[PDB]
Amino acid sequence: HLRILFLVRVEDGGEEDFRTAYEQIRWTVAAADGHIADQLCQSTVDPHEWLITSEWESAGHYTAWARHEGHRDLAAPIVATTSSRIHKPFAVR
Amino acid sequence: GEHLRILFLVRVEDGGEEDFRTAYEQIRWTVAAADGHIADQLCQSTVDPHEWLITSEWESAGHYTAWARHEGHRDLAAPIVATTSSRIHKPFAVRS
Repeated sequence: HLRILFLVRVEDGGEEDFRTAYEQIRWTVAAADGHIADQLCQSTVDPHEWLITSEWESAGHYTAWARHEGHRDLAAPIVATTSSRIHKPFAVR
Repeated sequence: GEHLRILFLVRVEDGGEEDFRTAYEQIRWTVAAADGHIADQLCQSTVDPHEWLITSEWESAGHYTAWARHEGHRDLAAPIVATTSSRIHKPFAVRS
């Protein structure tokens, strides 16, 4: 299994639009072959730091989803609502 | 009301994986019946093999805090502390 950490920074007042951006992504991964779970989280220490994390049957299932059409209006709102974006892949042990 | 997701991002030096995997099991034992503890997961970076992730989910931040603020708990990150060269503990509230 693959666990993705998508770590971002959201600027003041950006919660509403960032959450909407997450929900639109969530819509498309709920239907994705091999999607196991995903969550949107906010740091309890620095409220600017947020996490989108998901779990997949394999890295190949994630890549299939990422390589699907329509992500133009999925990535654009993420860029517009975040000031920093880090992607970290992990294998579940 | 919102669940808490903890990210424990650690680095394990060459030769240390076996003792680290033992430490992960010997913290699962200590939270196995902790009020509000939901689940734990162990992950390893597929980019840098030295980077590992322990992630845990709790019913609420207050549940996790009551388990942490109790006295016999700092003798427990210590096996993780004693098997890793650096550590970063990041707690998150689950928003959706």
